[PDB]
Formats: sequence, structure tokens, C-alpha cells
Amino acid sequence: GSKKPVPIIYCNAATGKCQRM
Amino acid sequence: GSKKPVPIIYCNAATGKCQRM
Repeated sequence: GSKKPVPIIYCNAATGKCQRM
Repeated sequence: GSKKPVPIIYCNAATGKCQRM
């Protein structure tokens, strides 16, 4: 537990996109 | 069964973002 701004995120396997919004 | 360009997507509950890459 260090950072939890948004419960919903979009981080898929090693791809060109990974994080939350 | 109509369109499946990317196996990975990022569509969360009713939010300001939903789709695939």
C-alpha cells in the first residue's frame, strides 16, 4: 500500500500501455 | 465475433475510458 488514487486501472502484460486513470 | 484486432483491452465500469489498443 503506497499509492491508490484510482481503484480502476488499465495495465496489461508487457505492452505499450500500463497504468490507471 | 466481429472485430478482434487486439487481444488486450482496457474497458472498466461506467467511466471516462473504455476500449482496446
